[PDB]
Amino acid sequence: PYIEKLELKGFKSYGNKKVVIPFSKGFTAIVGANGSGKSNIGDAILFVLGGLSAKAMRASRISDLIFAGSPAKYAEVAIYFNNEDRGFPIDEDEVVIRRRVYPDGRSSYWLNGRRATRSEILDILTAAMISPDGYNIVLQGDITKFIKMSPLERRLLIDDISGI
Amino acid sequence: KEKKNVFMRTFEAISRNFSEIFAKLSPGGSARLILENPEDPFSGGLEIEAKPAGKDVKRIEAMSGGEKALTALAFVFAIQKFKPAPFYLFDEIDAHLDDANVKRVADLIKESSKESQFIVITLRDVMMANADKIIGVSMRDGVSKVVSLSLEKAMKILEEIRKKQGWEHGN
Ligand SMILES: Nc1ncnc2c1ncn2[C@@H]1O[C@H](COP(=O)(O)OP(=O)(O)OP(=O)(O)OP(=O)(O)OP(=O)(O)OC[C@H]2O[C@@H](n3cnc4c(N)ncnc43)[C@H](O)[C@@H]2O)[C@@H](O)[C@H]1O
Ligand SMILES: [Mg+2]
Repeated sequence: PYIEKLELKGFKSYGNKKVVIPFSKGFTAIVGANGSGKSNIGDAILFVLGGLSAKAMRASRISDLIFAGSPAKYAEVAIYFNNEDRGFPIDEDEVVIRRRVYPDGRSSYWLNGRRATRSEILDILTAAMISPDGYNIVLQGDITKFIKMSPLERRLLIDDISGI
Repeated sequence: KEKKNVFMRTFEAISRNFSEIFAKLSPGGSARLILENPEDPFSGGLEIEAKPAGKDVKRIEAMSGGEKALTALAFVFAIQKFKPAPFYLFDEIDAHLDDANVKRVADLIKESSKESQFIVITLRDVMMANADKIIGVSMRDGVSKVVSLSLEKAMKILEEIRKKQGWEHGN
């Protein structure tokens, strides 16, 4: 599968109204001045795919992800996957996952327009070979994680890829 | 036995990929993946041994930031070639690399994008130039917004960024 677009509402620096962010099936480059909000788009992806670590998304707690210019009633991200390849074990050409977090720290999830649990979301993503923290997601300043990891951690990554 | 067999097929594929890709990204250099315990791999780790200039290994700890990044990138792409992930998200992975090296990385991304989606945040023209689509981010009155950008517009934006002291990640 691949990401067709994100929809952000009340998410970090993106304001109170719904922001649509489309991607090429191939190679999309994201450019913009220092501090303009680029990495926050990556954080939207971590968030909607079930990220439980506020710190990974540079927040003290998950509610800190809610837009406050100097706030929103909650933060929400929707991610739209093209699933024509049936990578997701769902008989639909589109798989839409949505996560909303409230000021009290609780999250609601939707899968294809129906309420879902976190584990339900995680399981479908795992089946599709996608996770908030896979080797395929390289956050700012973290490319050398692959050379910093122990030889043992490095082999375990290959265990995973091999499917064993 | 059976798990060992699946592992070894995967390992040899990724190992060969890694060596080829490292040599591509660093012309004149070479690198290898090594199982700490080839007899029972599951009893040991997986090491990287690199010769950035082709003769003489350079220990990881003695590598420059650029050397570390290239080594890590060769590894990520070695996996990608064997088993393309649905998407990759790379945030300023070109820090500490000169234009020559960033171009080689960008070329590898372009080729790999036939099989996986790549989303790359970058301040580098030589990274951006052949992207299929460009998203522009800007902040006004504390709020971020995105637009779609043409290459000509994106280039002007990067020109303005490169003019300011310390634009690069890590400053
Ligand atoms: N709830 C909310 N409501 C409203 N607004 C919200 C919000 N949550 C977040 N925001 C806003 O989102 C904006 C940031 O968006 P963000 O998406 O992080 O902006 P960016 O375009 O990715 O900016 P840069 O990568 O250039 O980071 P920077 O140099 O500006 O960062 P810093 O000075 O800290 O850099 C420090 C050093 O570390 C490096 N660095 C920068 N970012 C990272 C990172 N993500 N990981 C590791 N190192 C980093 C830099 O190069 C530098 O060396 C901020 O204005 C923030 O207030
Ligand atoms: Mg950033």
